Amino acid sequence: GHMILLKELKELFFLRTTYYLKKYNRSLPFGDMIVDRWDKAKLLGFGEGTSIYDSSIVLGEVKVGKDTWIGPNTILDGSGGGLIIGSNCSISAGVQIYTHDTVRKSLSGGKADIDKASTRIGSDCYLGPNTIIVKGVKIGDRVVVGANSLVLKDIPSDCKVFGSPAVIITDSLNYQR
Amino acid sequence: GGHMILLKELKELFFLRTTYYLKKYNRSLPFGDMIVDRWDKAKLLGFGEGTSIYDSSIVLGEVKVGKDTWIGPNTILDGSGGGLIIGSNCSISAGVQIYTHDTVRKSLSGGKADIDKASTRIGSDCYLGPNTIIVKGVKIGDRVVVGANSLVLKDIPSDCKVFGSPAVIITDSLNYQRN
Amino acid sequence: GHMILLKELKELFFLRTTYYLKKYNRSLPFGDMIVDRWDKAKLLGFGEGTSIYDSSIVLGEVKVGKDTWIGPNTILDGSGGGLIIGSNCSISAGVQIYTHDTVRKSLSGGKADIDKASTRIGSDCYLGPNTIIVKGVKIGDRVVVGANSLVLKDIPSDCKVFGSPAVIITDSLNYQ
Ligand SMILES: CC(=O)SCCNC(=O)CCNC(=O)[C@H](O)C(C)(C)COP(=O)(O)OP(=O)(O)OC[C@H]1O[C@@H](n2cnc3c(N)ncnc32)[C@H](O)[C@@H]1OP(=O)(O)O
Ligand SMILES: CC(=O)SCCNC(=O)CCNC(=O)[C@H](O)C(C)(C)COP(=O)(O)OP(=O)(O)OC[C@H]1O[C@@H](n2cnc3c(N)ncnc32)[C@H](O)[C@@H]1OP(=O)(O)O
Ligand SMILES: CC(C)(COP(=O)(O)OP(=O)(O)OC[C@H]1O[C@@H](n2cnc3c(N)ncnc32)[C@H](O)[C@@H]1OP(=O)(O)O)[C@@H](O)C(=O)NCCC(=O)NCCS
Ligand SMILES: O=S(=O)(O)CCCN1CCN(CCO)CC1
Repeated sequence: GHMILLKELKELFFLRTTYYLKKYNRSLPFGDMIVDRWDKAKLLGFGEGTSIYDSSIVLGEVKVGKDTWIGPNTILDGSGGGLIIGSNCSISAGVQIYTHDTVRKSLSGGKADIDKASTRIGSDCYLGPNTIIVKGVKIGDRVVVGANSLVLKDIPSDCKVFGSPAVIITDSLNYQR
Repeated sequence: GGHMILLKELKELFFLRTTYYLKKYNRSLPFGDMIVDRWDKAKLLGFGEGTSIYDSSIVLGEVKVGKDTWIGPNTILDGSGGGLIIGSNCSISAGVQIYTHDTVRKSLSGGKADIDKASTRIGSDCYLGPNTIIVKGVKIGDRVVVGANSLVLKDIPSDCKVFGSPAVIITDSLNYQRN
Repeated sequence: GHMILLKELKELFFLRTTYYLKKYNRSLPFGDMIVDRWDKAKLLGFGEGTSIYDSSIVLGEVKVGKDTWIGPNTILDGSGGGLIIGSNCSISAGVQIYTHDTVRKSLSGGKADIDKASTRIGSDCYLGPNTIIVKGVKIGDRVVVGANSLVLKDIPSDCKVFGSPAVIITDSLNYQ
């Protein structure tokens, strides 16, 4: 009964793995072998050519342009005034993008409100693995954010930043040629 | 035959649940989080009232959580090496990993050493920011702020703010508690 | 159909959680209570005793030795000329290991090619939570990489490193 369903789900896992290996030389989570990355993206209203893994969470008002790659284990949170992301962006695995915060709410024992502020990222941006972007941040166009960064403030166009907190290292012109 | 019919059925369920979650709760979740409810999972694991935990969270060994605590996606709660306690009104951000064991010696010795173990505790009224890592043996008090991207290697007293890898005390946390 | 399948998937979740809690003292994501970590590893061609969570992604050519533990929320990317990993390694939760990168492709508006370089990790290595290893890196044997690290350069055998970026701290002889 339930054990038949389990056994069938196990068979589907083995077969879908064999399929993903042969056709796309990859092995993916079960969820990612049911759900299609391009269809999910369409269904959420993102630009054509944009893709999003099953493992990604998308909250509230989020806009994404064309040909933007949204990686696995990502967070796109537009619950706090909307998140807007541009075209041709790389949103690496484990990148988290926020428009709200609950620090005061926790530290006050549940009394204080949630803090909220909108966030926007331009086009032709690269957000390295495990980048955290906090609420109220504006990122310009043609920006590189290195892996593991924590972005607490606006970044101008054509900049490379990294660190916790992220600081401006230099321009990103080299990556554009 | 049935393999592909089940796939179709799962695909149809996914489309219907996504469409549903988009209109009611204004969000799109992983397949797993559309079968498994965050509140029911918390209730089942014995957690306090109003506590919630995503399907993607891993809970190993002895783990207890108080009330009104938010356990985020892609989290690790590892009580396997002597018990993990987390208090009430806590924010456990996405990607936060909390441990009571590790395997460094096991690996480095070619599989011969034991797993090392130590219980871990977090108080009430704490905030652990995205991708915070808490290692075995840590005791965190009440009303602590741990900033994003931190690696906490030692006990943190109540009413403190820390961040960094490894985390250091930056100042007290009293200003965050106000009304 | 749809209501029903939903209802049965829920029932199965409750029943599997109950069984995992009693038998292995754990609660796991839905997908990790379908997929067995040792079977998935075997199917992927990994060595005997290796395990990998459902939540892991493996791209391209990836070779993994015996008795290597591959944790949840991991990325093993061998798409840019192969990733090789040795025996008895701990690949903690959140670790991402790459052989490709798309910085130029994004920053050029989709014009530039994907950059590629093979990556290698020896045996008896520990990679701490959320370690990021970039393309082209060679990690020796018996290396410790501390949590929250970004590995941008080679690491010799018997070394301990950590940081973003990762720097050498000392030898790893104490852990052996
Ligand atoms: C439950 C949920 O999901 S909530 C949503 C997810 N959370 C977020 O997006 C918020 C992420 N931010 C954090 O975790 C932050 O570390 C916080 C909010 C906990 C603390 O930040 P605050 O110190 O209040 O912010 P502020 O910008 O005022 O920073 C003050 C100083 O601390 C530094 N700083 C703050 N947090 C960090 C950090 N995590 N690592 C390093 N430095 C930090 C700032 O660079 C600044 O340095 P300065 O004194 O030289 O100016
Ligand atoms: C199978 C598995 O996945 S196991 C479960 C997950 N693993 C864990 O929870 C353990 C995570 N811990 C780590 O990654 C650690 O970096 C370790 C254990 C590999 C190395 O830690 P050790 O160096 O042995 O610990 P110790 O506390 O002695 O640290 C020595 C010094 O280096 C610093 N240090 C240690 N690890 C790090 C790190 N990852 N980043 C920065 N600094 C670090 C300490 O702050 C300390 O500095 P100090 O001399 O100024 O006080
Ligand atoms: C964006 C990125 C490529 C920048 O790296 P880079 O600057 O080209 O590499 P370099 O070593 O030449 O960078 C120069 C300096 O920045 C430092 N650095 C680079 N990226 C850093 C980061 N994310 N955090 C901290 N320091 C960083 C280097 O250590 C070096 O410091 P130095 O002046 O002391 O020598 C890199 O930060 C990154 O995110 N890499 C991850 C790529 C990946 O695997 N992506 C997933 C697949 S799409
Ligand atoms: O872009 S990915 O690296 O994820 C996949 C690599 C090649 N893919 C190109 C896009 N098609 C589908 C486009 O809709 C699948 C194959």
